[PDB]
Amino acid sequence: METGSFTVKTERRLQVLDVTGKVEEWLSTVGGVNGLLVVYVPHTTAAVAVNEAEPRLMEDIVEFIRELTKPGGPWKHNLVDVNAHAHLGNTIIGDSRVIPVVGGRLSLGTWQRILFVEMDGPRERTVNLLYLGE
Amino acid sequence: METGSFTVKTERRLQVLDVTGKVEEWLSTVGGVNGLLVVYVPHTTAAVAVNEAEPRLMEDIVEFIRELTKPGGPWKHNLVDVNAHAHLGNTIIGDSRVIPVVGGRLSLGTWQRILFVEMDGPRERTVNLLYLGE
Amino acid sequence: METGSFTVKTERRLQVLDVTGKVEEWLSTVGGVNGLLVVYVPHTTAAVAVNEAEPRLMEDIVEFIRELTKPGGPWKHNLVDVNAHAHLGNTIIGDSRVIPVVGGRLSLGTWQRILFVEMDGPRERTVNLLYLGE
Repeated sequence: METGSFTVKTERRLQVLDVTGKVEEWLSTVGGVNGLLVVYVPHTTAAVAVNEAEPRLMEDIVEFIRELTKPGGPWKHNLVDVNAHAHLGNTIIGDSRVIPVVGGRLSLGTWQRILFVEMDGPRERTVNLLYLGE
Repeated sequence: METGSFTVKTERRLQVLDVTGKVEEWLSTVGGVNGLLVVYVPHTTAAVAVNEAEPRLMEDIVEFIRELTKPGGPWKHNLVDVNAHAHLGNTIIGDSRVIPVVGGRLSLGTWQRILFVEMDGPRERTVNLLYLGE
Repeated sequence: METGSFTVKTERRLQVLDVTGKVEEWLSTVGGVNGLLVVYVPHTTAAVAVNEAEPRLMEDIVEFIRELTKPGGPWKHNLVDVNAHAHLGNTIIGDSRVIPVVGGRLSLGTWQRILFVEMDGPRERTVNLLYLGE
């Protein structure tokens, strides 16, 4: 298997970023033909999702997250830190995605993209990558 | 590895369908004994989950989704299209699931089933399948 | 591949438990160096997530879940059983996680931990484990 990573500099507290490009980069630096790619982040207050990188939708995702997780809301973790909402967002969005690579083609749908979801920015974040296959 | 897919015709805007049968089908057409199966959909407005295929629960799942994602709600993606809620549902449900295959047995729990979650139907949808192992 | 499991005795209806220790245990009983570990639960009313095992945060996670899934709320599954909320929580948290093992190191972030999320306790639950690699 092959293994790699790249950084993602986020600019806002909540922000969705399309990192598909960097993933494919690494992936071609590996030249995998048939196998699985695992995209994952080692952060508990950031997540990764797969969906459409349409600007307005990306705004909606942040607002959707803000609504459900309540940044600054009545969370007991507030006694300890101020990012409770980010941890909560991470738990129902997820921190890793498995993506098949078939015949050299990263198996994403026509409108699917790899989105880094920052919930405690601005920070210099990391995305780790693992390729398992031929 | 082996690779396959099947279509799923959805009938309603929001609908949960049990597609366990078709997955096992393909899986036996492959005869995998020990390995991993990846069930994933290339759609950004549909998802896949694993849970109980009880009729009333399946209704509840749609209502749960409707409540959190607000179809037709105040989403900026509305300027572009009318399925913002579906994209949102997809992000916290997920578009792929990894399921171990051990000793020829698809490793699902007694009450676990593979559910296709349509949020922008009626459409002719696709489920892709990947088997990696011996 | 290697395969294993361990039980998790939950004490409350909703409860988050850090089971990282037991996973690493098994993992060393296997001595994997490079590969993937799949942590998954065969339950439809329990889930697994990866995040920080801070006590107050863990309380917040349960309250967050309680808020979104409404235990005892107006769910049609209520005609059949009383755990509708748990099924709902399971669908947007997930029942399996893939974790890379690189150079003998379980690839979790500094503050990431494997959390069992019980939503229909108290019960004697199971976590299944699969290691695929060298």
